[PDB]
Amino acid sequence: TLPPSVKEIAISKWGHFYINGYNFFSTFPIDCISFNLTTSTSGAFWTIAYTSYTE
Amino acid sequence: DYNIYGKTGIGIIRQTNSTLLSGLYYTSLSGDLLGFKNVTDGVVYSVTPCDVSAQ
Ligand SMILES: *[C@@H]1O[C@H](CO)[C@@H](O[C@@H]2O[C@H](CO)[C@@H](O)[C@H](O)[C@H]2NC(C)=O)[C@H](O)[C@H]1NC(C)=O
Ligand SMILES: *[C@@H]1O[C@H](CO)[C@@H](O[C@@H]2O[C@H](CO)[C@@H](O)[C@H](O)[C@H]2NC(C)=O)[C@H](O)[C@H]1NC(C)=O
Ligand SMILES: CCCCCC/C=C\CCCCCCCC(=O)O
Ligand SMILES: *[C@@H]1O[C@H](CO)[C@@H](O)[C@H](O)[C@H]1NC(C)=O
Repeated sequence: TLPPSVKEIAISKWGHFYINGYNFFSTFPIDCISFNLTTSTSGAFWTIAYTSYTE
Repeated sequence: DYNIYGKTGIGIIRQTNSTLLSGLYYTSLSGDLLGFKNVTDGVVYSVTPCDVSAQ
């Protein structure tokens, strides 16, 4: 079930899903990701970040 | 005797009011399980030893 306190969903190109920082499931390596989302209770702005690993 | 998310031990498990926004379970510096989160409602439970050192 969806817990009431999800605040970030991170998807890696190798198929790993992180919810709130913890890897809960891994699929096969992903080539492309289609999404279509909308929300109204996310204050004023919510962000989608494309990120690369760094130390 | 608990087996929680693969970590096993002997202890007393209690429900806390604390709100930790990240992670599934927490360990000490020695690697002992200290707390874990219920994935349905987000409640955090603490784990304590059944017996302690005395003088
Ligand atoms: C997600 O919701 C939380 C609240 O549940 C938002 O954080 C609050 O933002 C308001 C508006 O700036 C502040 O007054 C509160 O103090 C914040 N609560 C905190 C920090 O606990 C948060 O902005 C929302 N996130 C998104 C992306 O919309
Ligand atoms: C995690 O939390 C859920 C939600 O509170 C717990 O499921 C509840 O269990 C009680 C006792 O059987 C039922 O009365 C409730 O109706 C359940 N709520 C649900 C299903 O939403 C669940 O037991 C908790 N998990 C653990 C391991 O304690
Ligand atoms: C892609 C839509 C959302 C994915 C749904 C996944 C299903 C269950 C969520 C399990 C992770 C729960 C983490 C607890 C988060 C928290 O309460 O802080
Ligand atoms: C924790 O929750 C219980 C039950 O609501 C309450 O009686 C207790 O005072 C709370 N403890 C703290 C430190 O808030």
